[PDB]
Amino acid sequence: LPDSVDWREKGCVTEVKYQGSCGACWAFSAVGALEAQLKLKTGKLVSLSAQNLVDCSTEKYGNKGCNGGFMTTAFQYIIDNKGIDSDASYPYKAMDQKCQYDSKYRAATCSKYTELPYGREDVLKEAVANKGPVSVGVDARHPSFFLYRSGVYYEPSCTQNVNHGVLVVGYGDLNGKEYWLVKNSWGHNFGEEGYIRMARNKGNHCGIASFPSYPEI
Ligand SMILES: *C(=N)c1nc(-c2ccc(OCCCN3CCN(C)CC3)c(C(F)(F)F)c2)cc2c1ncn2C
Repeated sequence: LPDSVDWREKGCVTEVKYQGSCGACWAFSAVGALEAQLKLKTGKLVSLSAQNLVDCSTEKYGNKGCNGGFMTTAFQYIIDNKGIDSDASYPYKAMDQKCQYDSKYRAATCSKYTELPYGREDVLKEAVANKGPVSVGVDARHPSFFLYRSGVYYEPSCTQNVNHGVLVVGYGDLNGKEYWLVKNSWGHNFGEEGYIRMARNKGNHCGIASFPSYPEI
């Protein structure tokens, strides 16, 4: 395995999104992972519709729109639905709405997803290096996460109980402090211009390897 990876250098990561007051983190995390696989498959980097998940990957998928949901069940929706719309055709509104999916605006498909074994940061590393960005849950229920500005994040009261969906788009180290490079959906002013570097190989810190998954086109 490489010591460091950044999928942004590979042209596989779209712009940071702003979820606002709608708890659609899980939606953005899911489309983020599929965006990278879309680029790898087709040559096109295209922001996919988070809103489509919020409106359509709903009760049947155990999801609750702006009050939270699961990346894995979002992927199954895209599989079952035979498509997800582009973000251009179905833009983000930060609210729960009626499903407005239309196949005429399909930007991606999904054929399968893979759920990584619980707490294994080495298995996560291998997936990030070799497959693509990986959707992850983390514990973001601490003020230090909201206050994060720069560097490698480490919260000693962090648990392995995850409650916020994000996207691991790389890993590396800062002067020997190992990190996961995380794309969040709290807009381009959060942390390092949309990103947070989270402690890696620190005993599954904030549950970052608790529930990892990735899709395939
Ligand atoms: C995002 N803005 C947001 N996210 C959540 C939320 C709650 C719980 C979550 O994970 C549940 C544990 C993992 N499960 C995966 C599927 N398995 C079958 C069962 C276990 C997540 C997740 F998936 F990690 F991202 C997110 C709640 C939110 C929320 N905004 C507002 N609320 C209440």
